Amino acid sequence: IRWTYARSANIYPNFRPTPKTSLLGALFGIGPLFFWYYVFKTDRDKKEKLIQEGKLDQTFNISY
Amino acid sequence: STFVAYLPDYRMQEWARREAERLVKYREANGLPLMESNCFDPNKIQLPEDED
Amino acid sequence: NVLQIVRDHWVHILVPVGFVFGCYLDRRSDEKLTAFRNKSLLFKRELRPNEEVTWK
Amino acid sequence: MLKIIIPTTMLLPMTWMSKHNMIWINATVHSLLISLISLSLLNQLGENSLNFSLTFFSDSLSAPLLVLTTWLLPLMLMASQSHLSKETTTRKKLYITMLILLQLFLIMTFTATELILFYILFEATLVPTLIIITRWGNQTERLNAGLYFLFYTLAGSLPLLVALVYIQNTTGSLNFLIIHYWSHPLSNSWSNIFMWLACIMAFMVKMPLYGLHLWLPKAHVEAPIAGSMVLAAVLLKLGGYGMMRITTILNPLTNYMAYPFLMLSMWGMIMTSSICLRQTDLKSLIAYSSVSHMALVIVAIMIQTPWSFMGATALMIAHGLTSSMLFCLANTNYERVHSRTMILARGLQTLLPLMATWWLVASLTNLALPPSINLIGELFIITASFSWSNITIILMGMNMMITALYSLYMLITTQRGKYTHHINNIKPSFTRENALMALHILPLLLLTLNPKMILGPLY
Amino acid sequence: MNPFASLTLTTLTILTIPIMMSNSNIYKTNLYPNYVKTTVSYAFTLSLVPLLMFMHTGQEMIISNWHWMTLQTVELSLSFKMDYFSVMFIPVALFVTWSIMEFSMWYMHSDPFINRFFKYLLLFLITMMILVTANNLFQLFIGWEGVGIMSFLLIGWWHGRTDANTAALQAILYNRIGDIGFVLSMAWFLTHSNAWDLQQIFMLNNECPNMPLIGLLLAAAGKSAQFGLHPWLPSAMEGPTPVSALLHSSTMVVAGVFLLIRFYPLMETNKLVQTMTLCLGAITTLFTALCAITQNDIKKIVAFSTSSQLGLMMVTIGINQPHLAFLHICMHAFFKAMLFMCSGSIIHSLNDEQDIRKMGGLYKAMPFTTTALIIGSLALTGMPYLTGFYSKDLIIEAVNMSYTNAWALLMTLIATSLTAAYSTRIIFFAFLGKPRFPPLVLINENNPLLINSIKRLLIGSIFAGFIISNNIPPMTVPNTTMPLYMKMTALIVTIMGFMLALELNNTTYYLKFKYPSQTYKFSNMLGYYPSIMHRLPTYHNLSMSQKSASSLLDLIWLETILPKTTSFIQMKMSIMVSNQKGLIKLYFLSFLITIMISMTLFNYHE
Amino acid sequence: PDSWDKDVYPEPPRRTPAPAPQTSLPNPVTYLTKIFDLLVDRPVTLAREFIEQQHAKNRYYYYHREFRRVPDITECEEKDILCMFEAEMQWRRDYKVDQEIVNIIQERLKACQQREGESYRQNCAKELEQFTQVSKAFQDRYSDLGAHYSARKCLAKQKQRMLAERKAAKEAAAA
Amino acid sequence: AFSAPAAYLTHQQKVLRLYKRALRHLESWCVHRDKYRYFACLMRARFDEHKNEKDMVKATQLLRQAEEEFWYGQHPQPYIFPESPGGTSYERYECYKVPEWCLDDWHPSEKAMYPDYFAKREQWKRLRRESWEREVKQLQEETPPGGPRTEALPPARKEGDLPPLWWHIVTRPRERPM
Ligand SMILES: CCCCCCCCCCCCCCCCC[C@@H](O)O[C@H](CO[C@H](O)CCCCCCCCCCCCCCC)COP(=O)(O)OCC[N+](C)(C)C
Ligand SMILES: CCCCCCCCCCCCCCCCC[C@@H](O)O[C@H](CO[C@H](O)CCCCCCCCCCCCCCC)COP(=O)(O)OCC[N+](C)(C)C
Ligand SMILES: CCCCCCCC/C=C/CCCCCCCC(=O)OC[C@H](COP(=O)(O)OCCN)OC(=O)CCCCCCC/C=C/CCCCCCCC
Ligand SMILES: CCCCCCCC/C=C\CCCCCCCC(=O)O[C@H](COC(=O)CCCCCCC/C=C/CCCCCCCC)COP(=O)(O)OCCN
Repeated sequence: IRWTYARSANIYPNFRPTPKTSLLGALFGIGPLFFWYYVFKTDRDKKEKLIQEGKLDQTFNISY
Repeated sequence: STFVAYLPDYRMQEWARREAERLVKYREANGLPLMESNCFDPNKIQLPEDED
Repeated sequence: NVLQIVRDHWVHILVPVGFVFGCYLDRRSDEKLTAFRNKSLLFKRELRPNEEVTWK
Repeated sequence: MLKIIIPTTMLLPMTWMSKHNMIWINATVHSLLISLISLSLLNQLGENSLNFSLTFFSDSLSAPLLVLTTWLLPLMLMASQSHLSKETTTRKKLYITMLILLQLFLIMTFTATELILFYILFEATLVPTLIIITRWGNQTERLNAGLYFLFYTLAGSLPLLVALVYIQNTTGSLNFLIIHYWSHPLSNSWSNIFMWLACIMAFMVKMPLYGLHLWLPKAHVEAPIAGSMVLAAVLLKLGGYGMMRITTILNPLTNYMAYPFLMLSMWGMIMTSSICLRQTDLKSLIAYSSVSHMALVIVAIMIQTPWSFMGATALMIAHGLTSSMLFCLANTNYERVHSRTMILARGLQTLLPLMATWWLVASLTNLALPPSINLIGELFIITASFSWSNITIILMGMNMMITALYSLYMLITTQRGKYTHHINNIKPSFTRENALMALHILPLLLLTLNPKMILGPLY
Repeated sequence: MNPFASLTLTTLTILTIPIMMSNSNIYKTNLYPNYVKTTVSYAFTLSLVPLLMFMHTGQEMIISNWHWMTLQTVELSLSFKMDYFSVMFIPVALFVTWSIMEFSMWYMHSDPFINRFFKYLLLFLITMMILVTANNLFQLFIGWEGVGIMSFLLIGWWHGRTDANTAALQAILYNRIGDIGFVLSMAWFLTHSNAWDLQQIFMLNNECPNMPLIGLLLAAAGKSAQFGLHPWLPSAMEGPTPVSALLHSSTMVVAGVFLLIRFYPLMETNKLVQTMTLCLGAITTLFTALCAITQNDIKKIVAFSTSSQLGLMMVTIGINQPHLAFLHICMHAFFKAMLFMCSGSIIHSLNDEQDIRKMGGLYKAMPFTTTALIIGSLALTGMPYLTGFYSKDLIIEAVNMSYTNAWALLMTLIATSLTAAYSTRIIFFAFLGKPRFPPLVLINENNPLLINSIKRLLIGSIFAGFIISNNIPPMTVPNTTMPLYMKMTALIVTIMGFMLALELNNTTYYLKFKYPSQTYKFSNMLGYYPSIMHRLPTYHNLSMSQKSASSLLDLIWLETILPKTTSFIQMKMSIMVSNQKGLIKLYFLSFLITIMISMTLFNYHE
Repeated sequence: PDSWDKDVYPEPPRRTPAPAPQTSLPNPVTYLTKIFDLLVDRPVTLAREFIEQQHAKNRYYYYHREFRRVPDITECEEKDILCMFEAEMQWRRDYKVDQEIVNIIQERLKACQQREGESYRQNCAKELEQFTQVSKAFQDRYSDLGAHYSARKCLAKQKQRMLAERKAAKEAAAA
Repeated sequence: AFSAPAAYLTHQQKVLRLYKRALRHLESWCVHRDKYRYFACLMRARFDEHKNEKDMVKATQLLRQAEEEFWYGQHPQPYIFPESPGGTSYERYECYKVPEWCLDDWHPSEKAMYPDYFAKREQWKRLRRESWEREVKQLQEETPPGGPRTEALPPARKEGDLPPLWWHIVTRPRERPM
């Protein structure tokens, strides 16, 4: 019971906003979101401006 | 489950298949294109007259 | 014999009766939306020699 | 739609005028009968929805959701009557009344023709759920859970109310047919951006979107078994249904307003699946799994393709059945040993073999084994996402792996190994529990034979 | 109507009948295993007929019997491809399963759930038939995941043993990684070729790009346990020996290779993926062979032999010899299943002992097992005019005479020597010398089930190569002209392996002791791949899953930002608003302030 | 058989050779074929004969539904909801029929690839070209509409394409 | 497995355990019986060389460097008995071990079969119920005030007493329970 309580309910009462806690939170929280936004936005911009050029090999691509 | 298995074809897929069969027969019996890139008649469209 | 068993099982008519009443009210609701009955360009038809309405 | 609705209402006085020892029998019988009658909404025209009247209509999107609701009610009654045995007659009737009112609100919400009525019923579902959680919840933590469930939901839904009345002032109607036929593009302006957000955030918090999901572990874990069943099977799907309806007035803005929600949903898919790997509570694990599945549904709705909408419908239905089954399975063991900790009872396959079979089948549908409809939905969504961008496969691929991992982890931890020596009160499985599991599972398997029924309007 | 379709479908249909009878009275009796065995033997003898039809006229067919669902422009149907691969692999798999079920009736006699075990074996066979005969990718995925789950359930048979549960989950994990690539291939093929069936995919892909082929390669690497995803096959030796004999040695393991063979028309149009397939295969065969020669558990040695032969199948797919690769799959099934059954008879006779260091002189004590294992070892090493010879000697000949990566060729030859060496180790250690097992001798191989099953696979391992090779049309332009040294390369390499392994084994009788070489420690601990890759990624993933995802984000920061901030702010504002002292002087003074403000910042503004 | 139209589902004249035995050995395939015939194909045929005898006694038919041609979305004015409704239903039915046309062409392509064996790359070129033409047309009409598609969006797509084509032809005429 | 452990191992116990481990790993290296027998006698001799050392410090350093040698020269894959904690049959039959209390949940129709077994089981249950209180009292008698110090349990000492805490030791399932 002590183990499960410490692993779930006792965690927030013992939290302090610290340089380490804040920096780790920002990193592991919003870093990946912006990484993936950059990746997907870049890929889709490439693909769209490639379609505008008439250059993508879209034959047979009826289903989407 | 039986009732759902024997539900009548209200989604009209058999009808659609027979309709496509009629259309394909008529269209390659006459040498016409199987499908036209225009869904609607271009004679019923009135584009804006000047483009520049 | 049937008096008290009716008095203790009469609740088994409520939901079937509600079902029947709901079917009736659905038909009455249909009876209010007949403004285009046999009037659509796709299904407008000539009545048979004896029929009165194309759907009820 | 009246034929389905009146009998459901009838269920109310039928249970209030029943003898003290016949409430469960009566409610179960007539709930099953109502479910059978509802089964007749699956006949769909094709080109358009069935419009019964000005107020109600049924769709191919709608028909599967209604059948699932009506089918879930008798299962909730079977699951409840065990832990409610000590309760007084009046309080048992009140509990059943809560469940009936919830079913009634849900049926109406799915079939309402216009948004204001949809909003009112979609919000009315909050009261019975809150009462169930806070009055019949086992733990002290239920009160906090109730507050979290209420406030997260209202903070999203009130801007939706403002947006809806504004939209009817500018357009003249909120009827869904008129809304669809007279649709016009949304310009790219700050006003339209905030209208988009106010139209979307309520359904986002209902799903829940990752980061706005904290209410769900609380509420789903602290609720009684029937509360958890209806919260996971049906109430999460209100967000998906509402989003699928509302995104018709939002084009072409969705093209770029969807980016942050897609990022959140994909990364949080990975996040909640990883969280399931280190969970000490067994209900907590099933809740987070639900979150991971609904993230997939959010992606499918945001990318706005026919294949993604089909996959979203199939996944909503399949998740509703599987998640309810998993909650019931966990509750049986909880009833035995009175603790939610996953490592407390081990090696249960040695003591309860048929329940171990139910566990295996539920775990296999949770990881989307072919050709179950869970995999049908997931595969359709993954294909649509691939078309949207080929890099989504990496995230989708990773999620599939982590899901298999935690599903089989739960199975192995609870069923395999050796039994805890000290616990000696694990009695044989009751017929009620086995029948409850079968009535969850048989419908899912049956659905594989006829996939189109749960596919939706796009099909 | 033509018989060919009816018989090919009945072959798979009758296999489901003992599963339907699972809830019946027969299951509760002791007659169920014999019943399942008899059903499988009847299925084999029935599948023999379509094979004759194909071998006579080359008959092939596809059957789209049931329409499942249609999504706008895509139609999904239950369809079966009954080409050369299906009609040749079905009787082989049924024959091996028949032998292994007759063997199981003896090996698993005291198991209290032998009926369930037989049911499980049958379930695997059905899903493998589904995998092999599938005509579209969805049905093939069904068979794929089905054999995956049956593997999971059969590896963790003894579910009270923790290592069995670990090995079962490991198989699932490695397979999932492979599945990722399978799903990638499916998605590409639908959004580009607008179909999932083989016919449309072949028509519309005359120049197949890299992405779908690399997906298929990832899937095959996962399913066939290649060097990235190899460790699950040796650890799957946790299952009962019949499971190892059928599922992990001769049937389920070749699915990845079979997937690459099903798509060879697309792979012959891409040299990059061919190079990748060849290189992956070459490293895998050499590495597995290297790990095998220092193992002391007999099942581990045979499992590493299986991994090495799968690598060889992948290299022969890489040199654009799909038909040749398929032939090896059929040839290797016979003698590798027989090798596993021989190891099982040994293990059962020696009181469930698997370490070869406690197996002494069995060459005389177990004469029939010895004969069978010697013949299987000679077939594995490519002895002339044997089943192994047609399949492996042709593969070495084709790898020698093609425009191929030089490192891959060298690794293939070294692995061909390694094969001879490990085979030598098993025979020398297990059958020669003096007894090293406990003194209560329970050795007894006089059971007709064991003898009959092993004799059946023995006749197979002796004659099937010749018969099959002479009864099929030639799909390969044969290598007729090569230098004599090149021709004898497989033989020269094999004899070298024989001699050197036998020398280094004879030197262990000497009364001299030295500590182990670092190369030995590398070979024995499997290159330290499971020591590192099973601890570092797992630790880091589980640690981040608790510390960052669960605690730092859910329990702390997502709590802090939205709900806790709201509570704190409203609590502060409530305390500020409601804590008035109740003095009218103070309230009235504020009223004056309010009145002044309104008549200035509101009354001056109109 | 005659049940389906052989013009929509064509197949070549089905040339098969005659058996030319070269050995005294008996062919086990033909003996197995006689056995199969007289054990399987005759009882099945008799059962079917009885079933169709019972079918002929009670013969009833169903009729394919025919739909008039109503005005399309181009000749509906902007806020007329009834014309818009009928035009949208007609457009949806046409979309369904076009999906089925593409399905028929794909069935032809698949049947050809299977039938032609090792010679499919040359012997199925007409089927491939036919599919290419149909696929191009279907793609122009419905691709990128998205879910929530409609006749108005299909019309807007067509008009955008027509504008681009007209402007391209006009600047080609100045060349 | 059966004996209560002690707070620590003596130097002598450590030395004997290292002797056994070295012998087993040497047997793993020396497969054949004669060669192992030779090198095991050489091992015993090298072990006896320092048998009668009186300086505890140097004996400890000998043990330490011997352990270092064993670790560098151990077999990476030593032989394990099949049912030992690393064996291939270690926990193979744990899925067949069912606790005896499950027999009380059997249906009366199941207990109709096997009447004699269940009569004798009722006798055993009577015995346990009538011994429990004496067991508890005896354990309270023989135990120091500051709680027990080791995991050792006393035997029975009176006429019809049973050794305290015997039920779950006597009623083990079996080691081949099916
Ligand atoms: C434990 C013992 C096990 C061993 C015993 C096993 C016994 C055999 C089991 C295997 C049986 C296999 C049967 C395979 C299916 C054959 C029939 C199948 O084809 O019917 C399907 C149809 O299945 C039904 O559609 C299933 C409908 C779903 C049932 C729902 C039940 C009621 C609802 C319950 C609550 C649901 C909650 C969720 C709602 C969304 C598809 O039919 P279809 O190919 O077209 O038919 C063509 C000809 N028709 C159309 C004229 C008939
Ligand atoms: C934890 C989970 C919470 C739920 C997630 C909610 C997600 C909400 C995020 C909304 C998505 C984007 C919002 C608006 C789209 C673009 C935003 C803006 O940055 O883009 C540029 C806008 O330029 C500048 O960036 C102006 C905006 C900068 C001021 C906003 C402050 C952002 C700081 C982040 C605060 C976090 C907000 C969420 C609170 C929790 C585009 O340049 P421009 O073409 O000129 O403007 C387009 C609009 N026009 C056409 C009318 C002119
Ligand atoms: C491509 C997408 C995926 C790529 C892989 C990303 C990293 C995957 C990390 C997985 C994290 C899972 C954490 C939880 C796992 C459960 C715990 C667990 O399994 O414990 C480890 C368990 C026990 O160890 P044993 O040695 O078997 O024990 C025997 C003695 N008792 O073993 C395992 O299952 C660990 C498996 C981890 C695999 C990670 C390494 C795989 C790397 C593959 C890269 C190469 C790909 C192949 C390329 C092929 C060519 C195209
Ligand atoms: C459980 C947590 C959920 C939180 C959800 C909060 C976000 C909800 C979405 C935004 C809420 C307010 C939107 C307003 C409702 C739409 C009405 C509308 O569209 O009218 C706009 C008006 O737009 C506005 O005025 C909106 C301005 C914002 C005022 C309130 C700010 C509250 C915070 C805004 C950012 C938060 C929204 C996203 C947060 C998501 C949750 C984390 C245009 O009308 P006109 O005035 O006539 O302009 C054209 C004619 N001149």
